Amino acid sequence: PLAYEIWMCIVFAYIGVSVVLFLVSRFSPNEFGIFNSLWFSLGAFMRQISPRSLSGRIVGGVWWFFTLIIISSYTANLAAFLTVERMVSPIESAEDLSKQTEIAYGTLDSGSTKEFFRRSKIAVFDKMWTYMRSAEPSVFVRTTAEGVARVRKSKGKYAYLLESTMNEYIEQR
Amino acid sequence: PLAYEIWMCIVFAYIGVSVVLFLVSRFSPNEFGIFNSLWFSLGAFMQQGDISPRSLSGRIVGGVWWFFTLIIISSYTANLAAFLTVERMVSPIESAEDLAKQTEIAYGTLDSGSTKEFFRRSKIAVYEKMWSYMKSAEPSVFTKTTADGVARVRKSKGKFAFLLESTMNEYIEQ
Amino acid sequence: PNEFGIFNSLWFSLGAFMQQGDISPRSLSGRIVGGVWWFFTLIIISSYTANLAAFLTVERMVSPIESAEDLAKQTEIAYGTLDSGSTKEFFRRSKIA
Amino acid sequence: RGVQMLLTTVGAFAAFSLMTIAVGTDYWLYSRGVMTHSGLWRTCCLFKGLCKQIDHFPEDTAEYFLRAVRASSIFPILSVILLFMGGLCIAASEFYKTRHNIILSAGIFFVSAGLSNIIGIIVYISANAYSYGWSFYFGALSFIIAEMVGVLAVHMFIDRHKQLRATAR
Amino acid sequence: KWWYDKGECGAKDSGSKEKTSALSLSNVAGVFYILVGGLGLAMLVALIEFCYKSRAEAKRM
Amino acid sequence: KWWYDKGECGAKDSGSKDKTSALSLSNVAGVFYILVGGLGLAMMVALIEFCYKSRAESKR
Ligand SMILES: O=c1[nH]c2cc(C(F)(F)F)c(N3CCOCC3)cc2n(CP(=O)(O)O)c1=O
Ligand SMILES: O=c1[nH]c2cc(C(F)(F)F)c(N3CCOCC3)cc2n(CP(=O)(O)O)c1=O
Ligand SMILES: O=c1[nH]c2cc(C(F)(F)F)c(N3CCOCC3)cc2n(CP(=O)(O)O)c1=O
Repeated sequence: PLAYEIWMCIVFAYIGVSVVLFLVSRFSPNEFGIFNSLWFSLGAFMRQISPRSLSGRIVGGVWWFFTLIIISSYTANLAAFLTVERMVSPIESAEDLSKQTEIAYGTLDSGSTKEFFRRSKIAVFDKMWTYMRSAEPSVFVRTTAEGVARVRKSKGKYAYLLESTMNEYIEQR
Repeated sequence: PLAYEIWMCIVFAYIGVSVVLFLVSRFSPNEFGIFNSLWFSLGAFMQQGDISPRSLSGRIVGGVWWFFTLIIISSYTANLAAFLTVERMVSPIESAEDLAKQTEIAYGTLDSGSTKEFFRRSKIAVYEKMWSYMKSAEPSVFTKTTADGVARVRKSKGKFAFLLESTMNEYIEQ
Repeated sequence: PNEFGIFNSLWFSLGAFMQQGDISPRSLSGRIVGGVWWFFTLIIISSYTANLAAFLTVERMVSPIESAEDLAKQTEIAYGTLDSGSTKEFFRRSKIA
Repeated sequence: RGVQMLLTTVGAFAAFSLMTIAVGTDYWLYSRGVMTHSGLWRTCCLFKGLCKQIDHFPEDTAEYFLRAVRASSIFPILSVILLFMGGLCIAASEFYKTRHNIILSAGIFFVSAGLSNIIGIIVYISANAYSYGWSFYFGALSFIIAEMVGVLAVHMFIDRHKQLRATAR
Repeated sequence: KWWYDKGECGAKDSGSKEKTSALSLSNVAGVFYILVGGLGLAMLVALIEFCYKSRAEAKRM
Repeated sequence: KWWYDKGECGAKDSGSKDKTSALSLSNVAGVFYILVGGLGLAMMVALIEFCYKSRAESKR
């Protein structure tokens, strides 16, 4: 939750505030030391020694409020993910089959669907027919219920294409 | 999630309690300084904390301020959790039953045409309720032209909707 | 040293296990073991907080069945009538969808 | 020495002046059925130009008690009276300082008056249930200056107590 | 038709109950009140204890 | 040709992903901004107070 890229921003801000705290604490002529300042920044990051320079203590306090807001928002966003649990489908549009190749897709071995994909003029469907006609292994199923059992035993790896009415009928069973 | 005005009162109570600490710590040491009193007030304001007092009065001022701001930031946590729970609520409109299930966002059709004749001569009770809403709206939701309905939806910001053909909707979408 | 005792090590492990805490170490290795264990159990008890919040959010969900549209809106809890009677004739000869 | 006392005196004077300006007018602003200003006793709209006393106290017992506190400004008027009494005590203790113990009671009364002013600001904020006027910011800044002047006054008091303890030995 | 559908109340036990309110100050005002009460209590207790300490120091001499 | 290529809109890609099923970033950049601002402010205050302390100590 809350970050897929901003974790590196958190770590970089941690190292930067550690450098600022060491620059304040170890330049006044106790709490000095690069490992001591880094471990005090670690102690400020999570919950559980204090500086007395009254200028880097402001840095420690604003970082301390900063990571408090971070862990509060972390608790809130983790509760938000645990609350709704509305997982979505990976495929939305018709170009998604052209966009990826991990989850496979196929049609029936014989019928007007294969002639539609074969005699198509759209380059997207041309790439679809090139992928399905050169698929390894053969994605073509014999009957409709064989394709239904192929999709139901795929666990999100292979899909089947057919008419919309039959698909919506099987969807309601 | 809380406000933009309670925070100034929180800062005012913070600096007031720091004034209390700098008063009473110098009225009976370690918290003799103004930065010492302000720093202990900051440590009492957050969860964690440094320099432990030993007096009755300073510790009871800390106990007053400290559970206070504990309940405040716990309420901040719960309020932000509630706002993010709001953030992943109900999906947008995707069916006519979604239109029948709500009443906040209004909708309309064209004032004339076989579109209005479809709802007027309907038999499905959902579309019959739709025509009951459109025939008894206050004021009239009907526009004279198509572009009038387009401008009515564009000046709504999520308050009025329009029903039309799918090809015309996909063309005006593009 | 300060954490020479087994109770000292167990007490600092207890302090690192919770949020708050006492006796600060000074070594590289002890502080990095604390940093490994401490953010770990931080994420654990934060997940406990969020999980209990999710369970209490479940605890105040949807009210029980109060209308026939409530029966039509669900499919988990089944329902039935008597095998014969004007009750079954009411549903058989109905006009409301 | 005397420069800090004169700074504390002019800070108390400026705080009392801003408190009087907060009592006077333009305390809050709320768009009524056009905008309008208010000073916790009457409202003035932006016909136009007229003013009227809109401090209507009627339309558990805790809501009625909170409405009774918010009506007629019980907290901030008595807070301003306590600030005036503390300023008079500071002016009486500035010249002919016979006893060195009334300054602590004057500072305690001044800090308690500031705390009552903050409590009255909390009551006036809770009675609002969209922007704010100038006199609310002026009262907040006067609270800041009063807190700083109280810190300076108790600092001068502990310096005088340390001087008395050094001269008595 | 003439009761559930003819009227203007299209709630019909609506699930849409978003109500995106941040926070009321009524949850904050009494907590401010008990804050000010605790602060005044601590002020008066500290004043009477230092007054008794000064009286005992003057009586002990 | 006439509904998709003739049109003045882009591809139907709601954007990066399908919807906002992921991390928030909106408050994150602003709290980063106020952290950088407070960091630079406290850094310049520390610099000027150490300069004043060095000027007081070098001149006794
Ligand atoms: O004229 C035709 N009418 C068809 C009618 C149907 C349906 F009505 F849906 F039963 C189907 N199926 C599609 C999926 O469910 C199983 C059979 C196939 C048909 N085909 C073969 P196509 O060449 O693949 O279209 C025809 O030729
Ligand atoms: O015979 C009819 N043919 C129609 C053909 C079209 C178009 F799609 F442009 F070809 C449209 N529009 C679709 C919506 O935006 C305005 C124009 C309306 C038509 N109407 C009026 P309706 O009765 O309201 O459908 C007819 O009567
Ligand atoms: O004429 C009829 N009079 C009925 C009178 C009653 C009673 F209420 F006890 F008086 C009942 N019951 C109500 C339910 O529990 C079992 C007995 C059933 C009746 N039925 C059968 P229905 O057609 O299923 O209503 C009739 O036919």
